Amino acid sequence: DLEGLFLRLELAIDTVGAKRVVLDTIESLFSAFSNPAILRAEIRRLF
Amino acid sequence: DHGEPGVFVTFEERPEDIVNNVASLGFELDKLIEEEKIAIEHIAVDPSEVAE
Repeated sequence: DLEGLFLRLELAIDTVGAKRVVLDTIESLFSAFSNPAILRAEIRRLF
Repeated sequence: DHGEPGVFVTFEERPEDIVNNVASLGFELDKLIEEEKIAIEHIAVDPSEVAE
């Protein structure tokens, strides 16, 4: 739920030597399983 | 000015972020924290790979 997004994002970042990033409709990915703190911690770690 | 030392307790932002925020206002918070007239402390529940 965290490592996969991190891995794909890092792969693409290294591909295009990204110095800018956009995250659109990240609201939907905030859908764990009725656990509030897990998604907050994932958000913080990603940022 | 009034010689009363103080401490800052942040629960969501980095001490570095706080100092950077007040930088542009001509406040030498970095100097104060390194001269021990003031302090900063960051407190958050779980670091990583552990339950909150």
